[PDB]
Amino acid sequence: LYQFNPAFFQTTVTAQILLKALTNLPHTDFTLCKCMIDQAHQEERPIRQILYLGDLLETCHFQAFWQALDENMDLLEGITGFEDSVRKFICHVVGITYQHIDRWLLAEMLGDLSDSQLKVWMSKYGWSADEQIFICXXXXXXXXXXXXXXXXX
Amino acid sequence: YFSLVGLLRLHSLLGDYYQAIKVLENIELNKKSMYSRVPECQVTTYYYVGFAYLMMRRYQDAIRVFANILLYIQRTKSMFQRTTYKYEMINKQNEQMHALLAIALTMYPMRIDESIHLQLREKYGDKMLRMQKGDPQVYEELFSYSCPKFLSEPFLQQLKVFSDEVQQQAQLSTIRSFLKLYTTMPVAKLAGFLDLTEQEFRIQLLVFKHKMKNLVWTSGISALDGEFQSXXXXXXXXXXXXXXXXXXXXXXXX
Amino acid sequence: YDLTTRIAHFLDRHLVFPLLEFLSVKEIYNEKELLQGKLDLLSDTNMVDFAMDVYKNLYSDDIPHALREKRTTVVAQLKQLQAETEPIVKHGFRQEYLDTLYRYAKFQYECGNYSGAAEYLYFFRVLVPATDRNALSSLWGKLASEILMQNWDAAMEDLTRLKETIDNNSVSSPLQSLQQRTWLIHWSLKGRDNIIDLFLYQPQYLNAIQTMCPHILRYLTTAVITNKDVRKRRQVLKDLVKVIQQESYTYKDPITEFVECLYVNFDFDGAQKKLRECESVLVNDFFLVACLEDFIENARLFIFETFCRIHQCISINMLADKLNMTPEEAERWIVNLIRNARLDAKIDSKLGHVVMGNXXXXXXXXXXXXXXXXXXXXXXXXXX
Repeated sequence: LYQFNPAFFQTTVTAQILLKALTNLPHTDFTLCKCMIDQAHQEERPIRQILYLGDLLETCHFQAFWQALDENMDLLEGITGFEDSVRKFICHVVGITYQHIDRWLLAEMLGDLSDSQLKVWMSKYGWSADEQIFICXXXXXXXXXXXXXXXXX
Repeated sequence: YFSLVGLLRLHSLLGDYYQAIKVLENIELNKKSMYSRVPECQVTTYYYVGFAYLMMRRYQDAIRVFANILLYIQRTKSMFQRTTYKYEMINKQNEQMHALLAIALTMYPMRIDESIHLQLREKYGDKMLRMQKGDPQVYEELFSYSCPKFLSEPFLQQLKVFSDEVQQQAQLSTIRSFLKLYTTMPVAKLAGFLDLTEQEFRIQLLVFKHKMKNLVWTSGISALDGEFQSXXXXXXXXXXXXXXXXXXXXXXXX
Repeated sequence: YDLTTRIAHFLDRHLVFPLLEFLSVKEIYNEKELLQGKLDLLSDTNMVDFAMDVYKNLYSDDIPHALREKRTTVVAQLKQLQAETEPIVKHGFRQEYLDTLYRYAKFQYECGNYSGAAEYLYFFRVLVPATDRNALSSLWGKLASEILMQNWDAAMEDLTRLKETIDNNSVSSPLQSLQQRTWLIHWSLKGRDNIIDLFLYQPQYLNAIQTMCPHILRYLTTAVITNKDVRKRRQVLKDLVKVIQQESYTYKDPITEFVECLYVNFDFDGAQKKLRECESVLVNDFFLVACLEDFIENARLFIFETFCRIHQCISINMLADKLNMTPEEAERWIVNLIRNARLDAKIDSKLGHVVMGNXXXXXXXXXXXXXXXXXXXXXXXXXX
């Protein structure tokens, strides 16, 4: 509706839609929303900034994400569970890309959590510390015969 | 159907991606009516399909539709030759479509084909060489110089978005091409190779990121040591034997 | 090596004196040979600036008669030429004017004022009767003066003006001369991979003027050997070992010949000992001096690569002991080489163990097989 009726473009609603889309990664939500916003609008504040943050998440640069994330950002205050939703995506990626992982590193990637908070996420996905946090004939013959015959022929 | 295709194209030029995709999904209709009425209409439909594929993450569907509209190099590397029946202006449009397809085509497989395309132009051949080189610095410069081609409406393509996305995928492929195959790899060798990539810190990050993608597999990454570790076979062999037989059959039949 | 023969060997005046002054400045201030011969040689000519330098300490004692005569004869010659050129500009003949420009060039050159020698040398451009002789010789001159003023850019420029010029004769060496100048420019400007291509290309069989016959053998040889990035197996084999013509130059300096035979034959220790031996002499070479450390290091890196690719696992300590060069030094060299990314050597000095690597493996071979199958299929399609 905003793309088709430009005068109605609402910055806050657009930003919330994009942020909520990010909370739904690894799904394609965030990418679909981008398909629905033209270049001019993507380049405007704070849409540009939000897309930049999303980019850090998509490219899985988690440390950079948390660093660049203005924790006290206005738009984030009303988006309930935003930070934890992001963590779910991170744990989704971690469960796929690591066999074992340093306890300190995981807490960093999850947004510099206390040991107590880290425990909450390890518990949620069933990860445990080890040494560290524990995370994780006849037919063939016939075929050859045929192939051989074909070759001979 | 032609009205739908034209309308969809208009929407795409001034229109949102998903609605156009839905129109394309309705849009396909028997080949034969189009073939009887004119040569060109089929080519236009193929071009539309290619555009949808380009909008779509997969380049496979568009690769087929474009080749049918225009001749394309086949799997098993045999030339695909298109009919010249369509009116010359239409044929020129088809050639333009083929030029567009190269972008889809490069993603589909391999490797350095421009034989159908004119030898003299460096616009496409140069791009092919840069991809072969595996170094961005040449790739980036190719975009920079042929900035004009990308632009060709300006609002419709304000930011060059698609080309940049494509280039970033293109940069990743070469690293996967080493594709591990080593049980255990020295860190320094990896650093030297990852150093070439623009970010210095990417290998600590760039290497781990690659693992997340899953194009290439890294073992022992993030280790204290710091050195990466890196029936089915029978099936593969059987597959090869099959291909050999197929080639022989075609030879005999010929 | 004896100086008499070296100085004697090079035809060029700049080599004759500039080389002596280099050897003197380059190695030891104290040694007599660089200064005595340069003194005596300068006193044979019209340049009092060089003569003045000789007069200065570390130089032969100043003589009043030598300077006054040179100086006065110069004043006279300059007046003469000035007039003659005045008159030639005013008989309206191109050849005479060209000679005057050339003669002012000669006069300035011998007088040691190089900028002017160049200017008046190229002023003969307009009055050239023909490009090939009037113009190409102008080139040879700008080339001499540019080499001596140390701008090798300009050398390449007049090399492309000369060899770009439409009339070329196969029989004439000047091809040879220009090859030598280009080679020299490349060498002065990783490995160039141009210098060697040039030097290796031909021998006139006539005096170089620009390059010592030994100089071409050594420059070609070392530049080539150090071109790992550029050099083909042929480049080691095709353009040097198999190259019969270049053999002529090579037989001139046999230590270099054996150095190359050693490298090509896989005895890199022998090769590097030759190099260590010659290093002190090669640091005396006026053109080579600046590149010596680079070329030798590159050769060492190439040798390591040859050793390094052929063995999956290496006993580094044993290699250092069995190297014929000190193990610690070898380790240090390897460490220096590695960061550059020249070597993919996986090395811990302390371990003394070195390891370089060039279902997964099985899949690799399978992949290759599939690749070939694809090509075959393509051919079949083409046939159809």
